[PDB]
Amino acid sequence: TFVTVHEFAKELDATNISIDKVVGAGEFGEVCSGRLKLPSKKEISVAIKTLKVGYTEKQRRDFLGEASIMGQFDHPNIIRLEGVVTKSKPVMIVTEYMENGSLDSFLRKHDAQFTVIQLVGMLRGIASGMKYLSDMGAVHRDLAARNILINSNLVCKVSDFGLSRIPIRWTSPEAIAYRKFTSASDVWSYGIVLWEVMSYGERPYWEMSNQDVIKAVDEGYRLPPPMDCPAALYQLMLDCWQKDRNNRPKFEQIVSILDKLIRNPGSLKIITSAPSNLLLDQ
Repeated sequence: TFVTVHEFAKELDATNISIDKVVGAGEFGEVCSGRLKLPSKKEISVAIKTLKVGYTEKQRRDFLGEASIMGQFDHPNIIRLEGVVTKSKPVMIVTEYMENGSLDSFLRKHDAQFTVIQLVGMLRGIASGMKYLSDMGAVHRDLAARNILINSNLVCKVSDFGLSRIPIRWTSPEAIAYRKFTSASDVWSYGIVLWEVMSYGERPYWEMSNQDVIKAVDEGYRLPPPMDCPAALYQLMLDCWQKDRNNRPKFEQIVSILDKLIRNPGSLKIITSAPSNLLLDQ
């Protein structure tokens, strides 16, 4: 059921917003954190983005457009849009606070420090959010660990709908070849996110030339199993990376696979064996 839009975004009163901390700069302006007083008088933490002074109309449209998309989704594993401020300036987008930031950066700080079941929980949350996205007929097109946010309790949530309706390393071969972007191309990207998570945030295909990423994956080469990677999870990656988009799992099937692994954690003890290089198929 995925479709200016105050159709999908609450106009917040700026008196209910307080800025506590500037994080840094963003594409469109400053990125900040703070508190929002809800109509019930409950106070919550929030992430706040502003549009730079002297913005062009293109900048305003693209800035608020990403909110119009996010606002269509109400799901525990998709970042919550609290609202926008458009009737006063700077224009603001207010979203759910996520203390631990981008998943890729967070995992790189904690290499090998979480349990396999903790990682599988993060991955299940991501799949659950993506399942709802696909139910609504949206294609994310930029699913990567850098666009997943993680909160104080390690709950992961899909963010960054700027490209949603080319990050070459996360993009399915058919999407690179002729821009065929579908939910199955998002499943490919999820497969890369799985590798990213199990790798504690290593970069997919490291710094291979982009032309070599395209060609190697076309020839059937794939990212190798991460160190200590459960066999079940490497198989899941390979299934996400099937050449034929029609043979990839659906997000609903991915959630069910991961729920089974959560239910039977001994499953995860079967590990793949043993040089940043690609493996042919396999």
